[PDB]
Amino acid sequence: EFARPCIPKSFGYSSVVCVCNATYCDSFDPPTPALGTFSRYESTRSGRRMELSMGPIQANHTGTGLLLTLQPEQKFQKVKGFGGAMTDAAALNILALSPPAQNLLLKSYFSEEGIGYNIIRVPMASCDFSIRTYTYADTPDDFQLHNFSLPEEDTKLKIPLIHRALQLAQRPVSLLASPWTSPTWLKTNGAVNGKGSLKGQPGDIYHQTWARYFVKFLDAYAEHKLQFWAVTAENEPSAGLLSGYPFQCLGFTPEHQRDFIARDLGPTLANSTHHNVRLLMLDDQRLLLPHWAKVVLTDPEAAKYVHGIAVHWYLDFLAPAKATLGETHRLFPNTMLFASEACVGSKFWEQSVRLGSWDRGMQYSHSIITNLLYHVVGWTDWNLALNPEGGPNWVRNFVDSPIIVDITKDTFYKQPMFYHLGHFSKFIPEGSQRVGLVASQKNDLDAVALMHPDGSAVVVVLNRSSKDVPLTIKDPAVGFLETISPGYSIHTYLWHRQ
Ligand SMILES: *[C@@H]1O[C@H](CO)[C@@H](O[C@@H]2O[C@H](CO)[C@@H](O[C@@H]3O[C@H](CO)[C@@H](O)[C@H](O)[C@@H]3O)[C@H](O)[C@H]2NC(C)=O)[C@H](O[C@@H]2O[C@@H](C)[C@@H](O)[C@@H](O)[C@@H]2O)[C@H]1NC(C)=O
Ligand SMILES: CCCCCCCCCN1C[C@H](O)[C@@H](O)[C@H](O)[C@H]1CO
Repeated sequence: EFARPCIPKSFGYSSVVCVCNATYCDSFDPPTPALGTFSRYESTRSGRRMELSMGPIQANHTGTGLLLTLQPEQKFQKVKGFGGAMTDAAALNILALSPPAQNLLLKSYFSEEGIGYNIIRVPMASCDFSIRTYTYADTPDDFQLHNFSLPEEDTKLKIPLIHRALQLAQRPVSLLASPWTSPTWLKTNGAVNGKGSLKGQPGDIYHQTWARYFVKFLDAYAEHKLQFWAVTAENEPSAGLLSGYPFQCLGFTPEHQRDFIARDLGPTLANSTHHNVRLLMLDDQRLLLPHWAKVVLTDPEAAKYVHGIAVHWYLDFLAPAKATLGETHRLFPNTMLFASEACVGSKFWEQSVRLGSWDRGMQYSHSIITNLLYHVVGWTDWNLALNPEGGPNWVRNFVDSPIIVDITKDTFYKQPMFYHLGHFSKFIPEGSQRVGLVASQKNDLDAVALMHPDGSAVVVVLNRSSKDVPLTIKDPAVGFLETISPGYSIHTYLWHRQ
């Protein structure tokens, strides 16, 4: 409960990382405020890291500058929350630190003294961010799944770390499970990767067996006293449609997904002790919307089992939000939209890890604001931690992560992505509702307004431009916040409307 500042370090990129070790990590002062004043948290490319300041709320405003007006009566989605993924690679990196440094990393993410993550994505067995290739049922032709078992990657690594995150967290934490591959003996191609789907057709022994695997997985985590909020129907089902797909995948067309959900996965979950665990469909690029939503959700047998739609961010440049997220929401407003995976550095021409990249931070916060403005209820980072190479990864498919672990130094680095994510996760608890926010003029800022469950306000303002922008936020209940959005900054504004 002590403020400790960022120990900045440059690696020659646009901004700094914050250096943490066994005895030091940047942290916040204890809560907290007074009515008629606002709190501002600010992070800048120049090096400010979620720094707290306060200001007055005035009764009047005059000027022709930018005005952002809250519309608290204009109510949209409730927020599920924010988090990242406990992959094999993340677990290995976290556990490579000395235990005191491990605790500071886990606190950064999961503690109220950090950034208040309340979501953890858990791969069901191996993915690219694994050093070995395994499923939970590798013994061939085990249709009864008698040899389904959790290996050490779960029992020694992932599960104990998840328990530690839960113990650190004040907020209830939600777990999300997603599979990459089924056992190879359930697959047309008999391999964890490449083009291939489940054998046969939905409703059959292979599909009933795969659905039961999900139940066995939830059974096995429940033995270790962990319960899931949600599962996805498959990670990136389109990937297994692609010739030579280089790592674990399982192909589904949207019709295949529809019918597997309707016949096997939905009923098998609903008839299990795990009937309250929610099912998210898609878990793939938003350009697949609204088409995938139409195929799955217009079939009433599938629709009755689908709680929400999971999206990944990787091809967002191909997929304007209004045409995809917006249209899906219009058509299916009762089916929540959830961002389930994102990372920078995964394009083949990109440097995997750019320590201290401001651009990569702005990419996260711009995606988050844009998602929230188009009805999305949560946003989930990929690997919680990686090494300086962006690994480990058995196919060398290295990417970036908000926290980079340097084993030889018993050190970890919090990147601008961490702080950009924290501008949301720390200040937007589960149950917050996105409300209206209108601009008086054309502007280059990204901004979103939400209402906390206690009625207080939160506004995030991202300035991706080089230019300082003075501005005023109007709340009809309280008054005006006179402020400024510096070039290359992100601010979170908090105030009580009491
Ligand atoms: C873990 O990370 C912390 C924070 O960076 C390290 O503590 C810091 O160590 C610095 C020295 O490396 C201290 O800096 C300086 O102060 C002196 C005299 O006042 C100046 O002349 C000098 O040029 C530096 O600016 C800094 O005060 C200290 N910060 C805190 C809050 O403790 C820590 O280093 C380890 O502990 C410190 C107290 C020293 O004993 C270090 O020699 C020692 O390495 C980091 N841990 C490790 C293992 O690197
Ligand atoms: C073939 C066309 C390329 C389209 C881009 C799709 C990129 C997906 C990125 N990918 C998602 C998977 O869920 C993770 O397992 C993987 O680590 C991550 C980054 O490669």
